[PDB]
Amino acid sequence: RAVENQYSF
Amino acid sequence: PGTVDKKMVEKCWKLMDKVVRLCQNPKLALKNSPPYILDLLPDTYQHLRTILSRYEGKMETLGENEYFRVFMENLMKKTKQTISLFKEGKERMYEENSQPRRNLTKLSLIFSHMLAELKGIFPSGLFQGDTFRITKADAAEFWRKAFGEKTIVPWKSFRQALHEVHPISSGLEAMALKSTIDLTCNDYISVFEFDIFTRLFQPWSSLLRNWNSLAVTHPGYMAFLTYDEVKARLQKFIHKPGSYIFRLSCTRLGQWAIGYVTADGNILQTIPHNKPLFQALIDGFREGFYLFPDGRNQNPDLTG
Ligand SMILES: [Mg+2]
Repeated sequence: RAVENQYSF
Repeated sequence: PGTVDKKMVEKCWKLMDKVVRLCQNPKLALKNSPPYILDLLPDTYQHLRTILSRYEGKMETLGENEYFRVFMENLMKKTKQTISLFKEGKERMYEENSQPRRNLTKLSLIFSHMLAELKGIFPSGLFQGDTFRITKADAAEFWRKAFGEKTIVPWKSFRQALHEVHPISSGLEAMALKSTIDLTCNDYISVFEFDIFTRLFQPWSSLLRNWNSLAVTHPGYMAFLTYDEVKARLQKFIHKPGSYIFRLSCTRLGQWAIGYVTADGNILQTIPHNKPLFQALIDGFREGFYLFPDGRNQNPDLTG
């Protein structure tokens, strides 16, 4: 299953 | 396209199963990150099951729906294209940076946009494209005035309608526009794709001028690129903080994802909020974060 991509803020 | 019958849906499922099998090949080394074809196809199957599920008996109605016919035709077409890519690409499918491999990634993105569109038109499995909510008021008015409650229209038809309100400068610009808006690459424009485009390039009042400045002439724009491709592309600029590029977010369809190299050696990607790309880019420049589009020394001046 896919792991969400690491976005930042 | 022709009417959709149970048989056809079966054929698509079988073709999807084969794509899944091919993509499980260890040589591919596919990362489990959005867009992940190994999730997308099974998830598409599941939602198609749900749709059929809620159209028990009243299948004739489902089969005649224009959007659904276009969608199923495209699904079958894209799955076959993917299978062909593998056989014609042969051993080159495993050589990263090869065209055949890049094509698989683009298809993965397309499958992602297709699943999102399907769920947006068939939320809970029941057709609701006729009541779809276009996010920007101005865009919404344009669509109902020109296409009423239609869910999908041919590109030619869309182009001509838009042209009357936002003149398209040329054939080449028209083609660029089409490739930007036609997320499902099926030569049609759904109310869903229309919504995404108009939200990304708002305000509607200067729609095409916005698109021209942010994508047609902007070196930072990356059409059909994934999160992993953006990170990979910025690697060569790891020692050049301020280098940045941007693209459509794949999991937050309708929003932007900006990738950039920080002064401390990290490559981050952020999704702007409460501010159109225009302001995000301008503020980012001033704060020293978005200085070099695709690593280039000159940055477009959008403050105009
Ligand atoms: Mg389309």
